Amino acid sequence: ATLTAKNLAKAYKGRRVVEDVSLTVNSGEIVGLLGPNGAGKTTTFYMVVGIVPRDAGNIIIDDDDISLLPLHARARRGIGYLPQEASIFRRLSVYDNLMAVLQIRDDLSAEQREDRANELMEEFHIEHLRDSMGQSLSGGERRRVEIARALAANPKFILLDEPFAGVDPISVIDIKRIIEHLRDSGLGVLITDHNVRETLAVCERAYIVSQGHLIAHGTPTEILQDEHVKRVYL
Ligand SMILES: Nc1ncnc2c1ncn2[C@@H]1O[C@H](COP(=O)(O)OP(=O)(O)O)[C@@H](O)[C@H]1O
Ligand SMILES: [Mg+2]
Repeated sequence: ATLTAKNLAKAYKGRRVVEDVSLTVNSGEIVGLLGPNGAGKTTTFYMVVGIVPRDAGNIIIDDDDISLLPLHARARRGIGYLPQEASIFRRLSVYDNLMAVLQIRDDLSAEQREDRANELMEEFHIEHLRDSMGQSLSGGERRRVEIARALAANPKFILLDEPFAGVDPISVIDIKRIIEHLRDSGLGVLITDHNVRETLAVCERAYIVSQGHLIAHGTPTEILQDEHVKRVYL
């Protein structure tokens, strides 16, 4: 499957924070959208997911333009999303967090939803935290639960908005491996970060954004040697 954004634009009070942004992510690859804080990464994700109105542009899955589809319909079509900010239910256990999201799985019986929660806990290395309250978890643990929550909806594409934010250096290793596993499983992964080198290493290719504009695309080695990229990190 293919998810494409074309000519996305968004302004706040006239300030153009995303301008003429186009990108593609296909099943089975990890694609980066990388650039400094404020570059427009989250805003771009918002327009793809359906969280904020776009000022311009199109969202396309395969042959179908889904620009007019509400958030819930785009999700059904395969768009999954991990917010940058905390999204876990802090008062609820890991298990209850997962079961809450799994209630949207009308294709599964109640027992099958329970089965899926157990599978997800094992896959994300959080099954030992089944009954732990979200509030009690470390940043890294919470992030694993949040990614599991995103996956519970069975998406084709997963937009990870800074999955390493608030995660200790140690926990980052496992999350990277989980993300690599997602790609291996056939998910299309679009991942944001301000730490270019760290996240680039796990990308097959990446777009670099600066002040609302795409300035470069390529493999990690191409990006690290691109003068247009160097030019904004002087
Ligand atoms: N609701 C809003 N009103 C005004 N400005 C906003 C709003 N949301 C985001 N912005 C601005 O848009 C710019 C891009 O934000 P964002 O897309 O979150 O950047 P990034 O995720 O790349 O750090 C930021 O400078 C931010 O101040
Ligand atoms: Mg952001």
